[PDB]
Amino acid sequence: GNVDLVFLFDGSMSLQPDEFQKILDFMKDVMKKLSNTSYQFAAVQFSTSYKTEFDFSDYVKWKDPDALLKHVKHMLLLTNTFGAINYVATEVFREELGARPDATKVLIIITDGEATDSGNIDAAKDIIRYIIGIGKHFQTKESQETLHKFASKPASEFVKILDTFEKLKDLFTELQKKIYVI
Ligand SMILES: CC[C@H](C)C(=O)O[C@H]1C[C@@H](C)C=C2C=C[C@H](C)[C@H](CC[C@@H]3C[C@H](CC(=O)NC)N(Cc4ccc(O)c(OC)c4)C(=O)O3)[C@H]21
Ligand SMILES: [Mg+2]
Repeated sequence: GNVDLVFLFDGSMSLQPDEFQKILDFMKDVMKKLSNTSYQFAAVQFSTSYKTEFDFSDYVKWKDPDALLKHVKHMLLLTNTFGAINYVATEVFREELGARPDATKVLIIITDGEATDSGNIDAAKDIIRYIIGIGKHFQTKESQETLHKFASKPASEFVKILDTFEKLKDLFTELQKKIYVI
């Protein structure tokens, strides 16, 4: 059917400029690959605060991933992931901003650290949640486990741990092998 996908991307101060850019490039690559399909996209940057960089109605109107992410500015603050998930669930998946009432709701969280806030994400229960944890902060098994609370079940399928930012390329390769005409 229809899929309404939101990229929720980390803009924290731990990210070097080239690392932030690789996150952007990954999102653009996925959008370009899936252009003119059944998929619709929205992108939200999160750090201490949250900002919708473009919503579903923007994507439908302009279509161009490069133009849609052209004026993103790296926030450079903390990682309030609990707050960001709640933000998306109540402020982005809304019919007024172009969300389709009959689409499947998907959230892709891209982060390089553990959350600096706390709370619950009960508001996002109906949303399918993928988490991609990248880098040094996720070496220990204990740090990886913290991400499980954000992801859909089972974690083994919805949590992806990449050791370097270069590995987003490999993830994109993997995704492309699962594309089919149905
Ligand atoms: C597909 C492998 C790829 C590496 C991956 O995980 O892609 C994820 C994360 C990230 C890399 C980017 C992505 C971009 C677009 C779609 C939403 C990817 C996930 C696709 C899956 C597809 C899939 C539904 C389906 O098979 N459609 C025909 N589901 C539900 C689901 C999830 C896990 C399952 O084991 C499952 O069993 C049938 C069904 C989903 O929730 O989304 C997503
Ligand atoms: Mg960080």
